[PDB]
Amino acid sequence: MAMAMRSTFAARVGAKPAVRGARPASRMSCMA
Repeated sequence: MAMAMRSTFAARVGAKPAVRGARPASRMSCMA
């Protein structure tokens, strides 16, 4: 659902979330 895009965006503001946050599984769910 749109939550996937919300989350991808809310990561890509910083990028970090999706590389450093999602180092191991320490994120949530997302489009990417």
